[PDB]
Amino acid sequence: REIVHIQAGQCGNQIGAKFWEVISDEHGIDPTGSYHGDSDLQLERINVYYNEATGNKYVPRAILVDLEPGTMDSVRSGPFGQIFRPDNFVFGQSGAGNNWAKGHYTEGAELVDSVLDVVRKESESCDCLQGFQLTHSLGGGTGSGMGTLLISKIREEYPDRIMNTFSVMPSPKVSDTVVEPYNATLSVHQLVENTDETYCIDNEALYDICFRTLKLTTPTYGDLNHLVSATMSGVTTCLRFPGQLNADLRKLAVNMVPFPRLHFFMPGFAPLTSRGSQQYRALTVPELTQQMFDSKNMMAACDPRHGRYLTVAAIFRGRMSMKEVDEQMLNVQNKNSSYFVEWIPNNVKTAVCDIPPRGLKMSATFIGNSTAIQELFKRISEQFTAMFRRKAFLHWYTGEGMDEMEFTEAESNMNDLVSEYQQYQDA
Amino acid sequence: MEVIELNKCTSGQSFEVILKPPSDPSLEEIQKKLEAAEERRKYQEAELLKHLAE
Amino acid sequence: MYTFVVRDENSSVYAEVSRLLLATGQWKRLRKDNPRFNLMLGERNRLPFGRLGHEPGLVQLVNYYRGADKLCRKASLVKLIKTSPELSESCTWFPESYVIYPREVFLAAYNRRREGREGNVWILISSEASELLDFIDEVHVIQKYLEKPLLLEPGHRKFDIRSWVLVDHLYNIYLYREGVLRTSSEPYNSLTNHCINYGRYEEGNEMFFEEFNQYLMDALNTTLENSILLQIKHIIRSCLMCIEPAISTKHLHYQSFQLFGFDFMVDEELKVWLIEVNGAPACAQKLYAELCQGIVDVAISSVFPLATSIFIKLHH
Amino acid sequence: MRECISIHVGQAGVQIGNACWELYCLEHGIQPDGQMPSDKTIGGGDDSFNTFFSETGAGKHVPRAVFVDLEPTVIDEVRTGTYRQLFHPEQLITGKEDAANNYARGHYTIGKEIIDLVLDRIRKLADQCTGLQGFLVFHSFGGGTGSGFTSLLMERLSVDYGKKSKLEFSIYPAPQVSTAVVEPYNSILTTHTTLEHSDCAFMVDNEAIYDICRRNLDIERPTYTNLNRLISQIVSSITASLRFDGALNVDLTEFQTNLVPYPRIHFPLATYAPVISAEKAYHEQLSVAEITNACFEPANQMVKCDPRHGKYMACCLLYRGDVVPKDVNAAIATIKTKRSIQFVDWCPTGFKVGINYQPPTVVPGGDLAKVQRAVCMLSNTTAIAEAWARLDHKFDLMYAKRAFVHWYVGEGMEEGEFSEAREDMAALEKDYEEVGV
Ligand SMILES: Nc1nc2c(ncn2[C@@H]2O[C@H](COP(=O)(O)OP(=O)(O)OP(=O)(O)O)[C@@H](O)[C@H]2O)c(=O)[nH]1
Ligand SMILES: COc1cc(-c2nccc3[nH]c(-c4cccc5c4ccn5C)nc23)cc(OC)c1OC
Ligand SMILES: Nc1ncnc2c1ncn2[C@@H]1O[C@H](COP(=O)(O)OP(=O)(O)CP(=O)(O)O)[C@@H](O)[C@H]1O
Ligand SMILES: Nc1nc2c(ncn2[C@@H]2O[C@H](COP(=O)(O)OP(=O)(O)O)[C@@H](O)[C@H]2O)c(=O)[nH]1
Ligand SMILES: [Ca+2]
Ligand SMILES: [Mg+2]
Ligand SMILES: [Mg+2]
Repeated sequence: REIVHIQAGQCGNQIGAKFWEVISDEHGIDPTGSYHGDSDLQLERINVYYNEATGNKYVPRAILVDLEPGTMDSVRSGPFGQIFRPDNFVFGQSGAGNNWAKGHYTEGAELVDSVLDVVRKESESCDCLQGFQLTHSLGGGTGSGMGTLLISKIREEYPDRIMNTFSVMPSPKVSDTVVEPYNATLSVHQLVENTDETYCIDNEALYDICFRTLKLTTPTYGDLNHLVSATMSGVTTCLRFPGQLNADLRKLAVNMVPFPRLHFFMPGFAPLTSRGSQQYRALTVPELTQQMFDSKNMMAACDPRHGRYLTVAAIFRGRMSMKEVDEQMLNVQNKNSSYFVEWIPNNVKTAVCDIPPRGLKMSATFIGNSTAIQELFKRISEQFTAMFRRKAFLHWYTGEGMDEMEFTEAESNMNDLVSEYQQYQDA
Repeated sequence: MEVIELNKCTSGQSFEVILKPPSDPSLEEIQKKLEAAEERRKYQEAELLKHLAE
Repeated sequence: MYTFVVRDENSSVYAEVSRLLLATGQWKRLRKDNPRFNLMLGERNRLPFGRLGHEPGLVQLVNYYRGADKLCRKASLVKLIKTSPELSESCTWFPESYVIYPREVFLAAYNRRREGREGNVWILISSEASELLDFIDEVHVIQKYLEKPLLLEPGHRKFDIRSWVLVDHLYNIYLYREGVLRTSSEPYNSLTNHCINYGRYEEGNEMFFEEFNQYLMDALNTTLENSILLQIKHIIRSCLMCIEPAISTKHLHYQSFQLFGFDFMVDEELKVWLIEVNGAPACAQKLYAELCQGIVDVAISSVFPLATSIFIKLHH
Repeated sequence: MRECISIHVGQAGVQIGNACWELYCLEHGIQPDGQMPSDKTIGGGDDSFNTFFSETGAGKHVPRAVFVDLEPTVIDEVRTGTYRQLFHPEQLITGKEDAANNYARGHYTIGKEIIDLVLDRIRKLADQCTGLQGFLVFHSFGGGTGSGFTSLLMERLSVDYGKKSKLEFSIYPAPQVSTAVVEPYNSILTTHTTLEHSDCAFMVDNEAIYDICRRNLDIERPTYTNLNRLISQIVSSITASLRFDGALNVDLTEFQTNLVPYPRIHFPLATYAPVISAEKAYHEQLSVAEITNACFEPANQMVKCDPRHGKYMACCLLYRGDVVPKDVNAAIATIKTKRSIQFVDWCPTGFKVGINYQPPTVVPGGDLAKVQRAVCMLSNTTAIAEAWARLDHKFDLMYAKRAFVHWYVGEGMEEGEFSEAREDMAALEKDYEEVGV
């Protein structure tokens, strides 16, 4: 059951590169693509993210997408640059100028069929393809506009496969341009309708974690991305290592999404780890479980106490007593049963994996489908309307063919999304 | 109380003991149901492809 | 922290108990249909006993014993006493009682005393069988009215005794040391329900145990313990022990405790009789705080602990 | 001699069948290669064990069994396991991608693509039977496959073999060992569609097996292997009468006769004692009376429920080991005095007893210790409806919000089927409540 990974745009390709770096170190694959590890476990589900090449080499099933060549040249120059199949670098030359319209209607339309050709050629060599994985931001142009265009195309060609996104949400604290609330709102309209799971990685939350918790005074994008890559390895641990569950995208979707449009998850990691800073004391299971449910460990800036969990999935990594893990999990649910909806019984699943992530003996990853995520969308909606009530910066978009109507529809669909999440917060 | 119908054999025995007395659809319809679900699934798929064409 | 759910808002007693549990600061009340409770102060009717004790990581207790209704419904109680060997057919402390559905057993015994001139006043109290029997058709229990109740003076008043009994999860039988005496203010003419003058001889038609002891001493030269309470302890114990194999939650996946109200009438010869057993009893206003704290102590906090007694253990 | 065909559907069915067929092979002295020296009639026979195995010209004994999963991972371990030679390749049918915990994907969409091939392999088994009596179908309530493809298969068997009995061994879903939030949906749906097609069903609540494992086997975290070895002990108890000499429950018809007076109420409770840990050093062997009395403790039942607050319509005791009728009737006469055993007014308060002198067989390196005597009681008590009430309440909580419903509609199903199945279950609960009070 193979997955096809796709990273699009500056942010898309940086977090993607960091993801492949991290899981390639997990599976014992070096930069030349050869396996130099010490367990058969590391290969038991290597097919999910890697193809086999002559000489028993492993090549990530990763398509790299941009309208600019810069970032992808950076990827090639990077530590694991040579592991990617060179054919799978698909780039335009003009860029998207942080403009959803350019990504979705003009500059990205030129490029999209080429991307889809590389997708197709990765799918044809797949015994049973489960679905797709996209990494991108929603506040620029390439990742946002062309990423969602690609998601729409892919759903056309592979309608019965799972569409899965890791989507960085824009925040004024970590902001490149004032038009990010526009690019994100348009994007959310697409994601609501063409993805089965979207991990809402909020740049605001990453910044606060880097600042308040890790005591980094001036965090780069590299620090924010260390956090993102940790979370992504954690979320995908079950696909990549064998457990009692035998994990797949479709069953996760079924178990996490009671209503098709409410598929936006808050991720969390524990223990929070600064880049390079070594952690000497392993955590106790009660500690992992309290932290993993802590708001300060959420990658989306929402307060889980402001809403109710519809569904929860948690993944523990390391040598530890599964009895204690059950005890502590049951413990959290029974001590805070207010914040879990009662009309979805047994709505918290827990898996364990023996192999821990690099640097840690004990770790825990958290995937929450909480209605509190409405806060994030409300935030974007506010920022959106503040400009849109004056039609500010709209000329960047109307010049590319877009009309005011499409903006009003996108805004309206997102406000609807907020209303649904609210609807089940009081059910 | 009353032990009845004791049968023995070289593997075991059996008996009753009493204590108190007392005071479908065809293949045609299956294919019809399955094909109706089939049409509903293909119709929703067509609505999707139509939305995408728009 | 412990968790608990209320599902009978009428229960004065368990209103009391939930308020106490909250004010300990170690109990939190949940929404009525949250399954993740430690403790269920449950409904009086159709209590979903099949749903308890299936929550991983949750010790569950409920304030009712599934099956106890067979002691607490007139027809089933009479049935149980007649049919069970522990109660020995006609035992000494139940009035002659019969199930007639809106008949053959009633006539055979009753006409013997209608012929023998011995007082034939069964019970809606009449002496002609047809008069009350045909009237009931407009299930009922037909019981012998004890025509020689105990004289209580000054006033010549008939009365009944309620004792409150708590059975915990271990099947300990606890009798509350304070019983109540529901008096009739109007004299007797050769029904004591407080729902049916009131207040002449004592407050609210409630006479307590210290007072009734002193009356028994001064007037009759005896003790409440010796004259009445021993028979009451014998009846409470025989009843609860008959049904123990049918209702005990010793090896069950959930646990039951229950508060019962035992109703007695004493006759002129100081013999104690069992009127009815009630599964959902209301305490007396003076005694509420003490008895409800006792429930928390011995039924609830015995299972869910934190960090001189008011009961007599009826030993079995 | 009438043959019985075993059908194992989805992951739970396949792994439980594995456990059972290994136990059966130890019991009948059949080797992992299909050879049974015990069998002097070489190449065939009409022996009691031939009910479950057919013979080849090379002396190989071959399960009258078909394994069927919509995805290959589990049946592939059946294909590379200790008992690889046991099964002819055709018997092991596998699909390609599974039902994703969705009743409707297993029943409708993926189901219709494999139903005809399964039915033809089943007919390849049926054509080697001089007198087929029916099928034993192993499956879970909560899986997508085990739920949906099983109800599909059951409907088809009813049409192709309308004169053959069909018995179910059904795994009832428990959150401690759970795999999907929608398992109450799948459970209600498959029960409603399988009911009239199934003559007798033995329910097994994974909760009960789980607690039995923790309490009586001192295993903190039961794996599927533990649960399934125990389950196969009970299954073997229930089917030994079909594989051995005796007079009690000799055909599948007698299971309905002795256990099921009303066709709708066809879910007999199983209770099984003693379950003793192989790691217990000093163990005192329990008497006929101790294990018979254990049969009336809830903590030994395959489904936690309280038989005192129901009525009995039938009761069987299957003993294995050192047991003699005088000791059984002595234990019964003791128990009736001390326990709440009420039958329905229109049934005889009596026990049908079946004894097999050979002690329960245990798989070497297991968790169960050998015992001198064990018993498995099969009682049709209305108290099993407690499980239904639980299931139905969970179903109601979700369905009030149409939570997850869209997953089903999206595979071709209609919301109406949900409400229909639920109404059928409500009927079933009412029938139980009538019989039992
Ligand atoms: N006792 C026991 N229960 C099992 C076993 N395997 C799975 N289950 C239970 O089966 C239920 C889910 O059904 P599965 O058999 O796993 O699902 P399936 O038929 O394989 O269906 P899909 O995989 O969805 O196509 C859960 O409630 C599990 O507890 C087993 O080996 N033993
Ligand atoms: C693809 O990745 C994964 C897949 C699975 C998974 N796979 C197969 C069957 C499953 N059933 C449930 C499952 C069962 C019951 C309740 C559940 C789930 C999931 C969420 N709630 C509330 N989860 C399942 C699990 C993962 O983490 C726990 C995971 O990692 C993110
Ligand atoms: N055999 C008898 N002899 C004398 N009085 C009797 C009697 N049987 C019943 N009574 C009287 O009947 C009154 C009420 O009847 P009963 O005992 O059936 O209900 P109850 O007193 O417990 C109040 P409730 O029914 O509201 O719980 C009692 O107060 C008692 O004085
Ligand atoms: N966490 C993180 N966020 C980024 C990174 N690069 C850009 N962003 C965010 O992404 C948005 C700009 O999108 P970008 O990827 O640069 O646009 P694009 O390449 O044209 O699609 C802004 O909201 C940035 O804050 C990165 O490396 N890490
Ligand atoms: Ca032979
Ligand atoms: Mg940029
Ligand atoms: Mg499966």
